[PDB]
Amino acid sequence: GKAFDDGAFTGIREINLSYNKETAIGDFQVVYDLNGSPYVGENHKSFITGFTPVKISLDFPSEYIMEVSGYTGKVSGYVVVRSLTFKTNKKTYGPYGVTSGTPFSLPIENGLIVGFKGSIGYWLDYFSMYLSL
Amino acid sequence: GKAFDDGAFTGIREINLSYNKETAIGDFQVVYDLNGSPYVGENHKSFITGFTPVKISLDFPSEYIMEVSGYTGKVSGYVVVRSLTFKTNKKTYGPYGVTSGTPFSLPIENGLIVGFKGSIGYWLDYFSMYLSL
Amino acid sequence: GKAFDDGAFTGIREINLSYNKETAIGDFQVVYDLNGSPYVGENHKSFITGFTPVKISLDFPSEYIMEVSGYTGKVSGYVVVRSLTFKTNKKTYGPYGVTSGTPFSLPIENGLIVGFKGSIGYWLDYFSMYLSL
Amino acid sequence: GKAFDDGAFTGIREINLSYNKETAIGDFQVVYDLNGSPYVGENHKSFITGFTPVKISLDFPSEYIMEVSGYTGKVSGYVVVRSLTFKTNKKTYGPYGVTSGTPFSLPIENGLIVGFKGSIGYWLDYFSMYLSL
Amino acid sequence: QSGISQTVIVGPWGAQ
Amino acid sequence: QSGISQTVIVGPWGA
Amino acid sequence: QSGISQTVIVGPWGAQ
Amino acid sequence: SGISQTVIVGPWGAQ
Ligand SMILES: OC[C@H]1O[C@@H](O)[C@H](O)[C@@H](O)[C@H]1O
Ligand SMILES: OC[C@H]1O[C@@H](O)[C@H](O)[C@@H](O)[C@H]1O
Ligand SMILES: OC[C@H]1O[C@@H](O)[C@H](O)[C@@H](O)[C@H]1O
Repeated sequence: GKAFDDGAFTGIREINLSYNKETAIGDFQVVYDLNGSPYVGENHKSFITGFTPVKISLDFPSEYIMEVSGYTGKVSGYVVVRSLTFKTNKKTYGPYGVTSGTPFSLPIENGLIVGFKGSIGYWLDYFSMYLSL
Repeated sequence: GKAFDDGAFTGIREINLSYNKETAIGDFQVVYDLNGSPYVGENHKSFITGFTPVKISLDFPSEYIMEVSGYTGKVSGYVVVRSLTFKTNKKTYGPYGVTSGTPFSLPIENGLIVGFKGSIGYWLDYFSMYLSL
Repeated sequence: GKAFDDGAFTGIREINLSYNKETAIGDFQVVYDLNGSPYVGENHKSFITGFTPVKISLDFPSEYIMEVSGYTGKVSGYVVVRSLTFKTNKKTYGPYGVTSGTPFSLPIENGLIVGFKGSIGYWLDYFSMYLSL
Repeated sequence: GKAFDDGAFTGIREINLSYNKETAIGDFQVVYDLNGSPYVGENHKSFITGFTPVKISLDFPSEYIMEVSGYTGKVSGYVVVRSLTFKTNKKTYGPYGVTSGTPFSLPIENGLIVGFKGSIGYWLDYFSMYLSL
Repeated sequence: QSGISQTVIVGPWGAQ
Repeated sequence: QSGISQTVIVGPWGA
Repeated sequence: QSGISQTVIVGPWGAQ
Repeated sequence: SGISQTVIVGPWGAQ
């Protein structure tokens, strides 16, 4: 897939993603906070269409990133991120996608998610998160 | 179980743990680095015996953990840490315990594990890691 | 004067300022690095004119500030920043403005200046710097 | 003189220093906090005697240093730290030494001093501070 | 808020 | 705890 | 070092 | 390297 790297910002305001109930996560885009103002991140798009879109609009700054969890698995021979769940201090957003394969979870006791990087082909191949105090 | 919190240090020199092939992880203790000298962290002991001791002696500072993975699962009705694996830039240590239950994995692209906290009863109930640049 | 706060970025690419030898720093504007892209900070302009403009272009990312120094003094009954000097691992930029009043110096052994905040009226009243690894 | 480097800790509980009202700062020693416990730092000593000792006992953790200031000057042909002042959120300790030469000031809007390094000959030649959130 | 240094903390994995 | 990232800030120098 | 600010990064989860 | 680092300000005094 096509690797992406948004880099580090000061927080998250909104997460826009897409999924397919038979496959995996497709699209991924973030509206970050940049020193008090919204900063619209680049839209990381799947090579294919047919996904259901979701908008996770956070009550920034009181609402924030307390856990990211999901599933990785095999889709048409590829190991990809099949589902994602974003859990805040206020609400649980998800699961989005297919909750099958191997789980992963990143709970946070102290600090914030301030950026995303990874790769997207037909689906979200993998991802990493920038963490800061 | 009895909660513990080692706090933060400048690195990891050694991890001393115990496990039982039938149950879960027992004892847990860390020799940290503190400004270029070793610092022997408190020994966090299980309320029971019958564990196989393990010493993970790191080639500090050139060898450092890049991934911590394992399994969480039910043992006698309690949700505990059943297995642990430590992956460094030089070697893989583990798995120690039972590779049964819910897998978890914490790979690190940038930064270091500099401390551990958690709780131990009959078994290691849970753990968290301090991360620093 | 008018308070300003650029916030935190990935680094510094350019510093634009102005000064007058009889008074103090007039203008202050920074071109930061934001995850590999230049990000033009807001122009913090003096309420007045008659300043000598200065452009400090850094060879980012190899070149970075290792010391900020200067002088504060009373100009027209206000305590302001009369002079600034920026030293990098390459060269010394400045002094810009007369070297008179109370000196200040912020040398850095490890870490980077990642942002500026402060206040500008007729002249730069004061400033602070964001530091990060 | 002889370089020293305490490294990084989790806070400051006490500063033990010595000064001569006609020369400069002599001895310098810090009782650090290390994850909720006192950690007695090494006593960095002058190669000469005749200094007046001073104990700066802080009400840790509610009390913490917000500003370090002082003077650097020439004593017997050597540029040394002639005076030091420590301002906490509760009180001002100092000036200790000689208020002569070139002033310096490190005010902190956000973050904490977590360590000291420097050099001592007959007097404190220089010092640096570790800052952390 | 206090004179105690802070660090990023990830977890817990296991109970609770 | 807040949703805004923090950074060490040194200063101010001036007024 | 370099003029580029650093941040803790966790992952990747998925392929590799 | 496996050694954590910290921001360091200074040195003030002899250079
Ligand atoms: O997303 C799954 C796959 O999608 C394909 O289009 C791409 O060529 C692969 O490298 C992988 O990314
Ligand atoms: O480790 C599993 C369990 O062990 C018990 O001894 C303890 O009382 C429980 O709280 C739980 O920790
Ligand atoms: O710059 C010096 C001064 O400039 C004035 O215009 C302003 O009213 C003052 O508050 C102060 O900023």
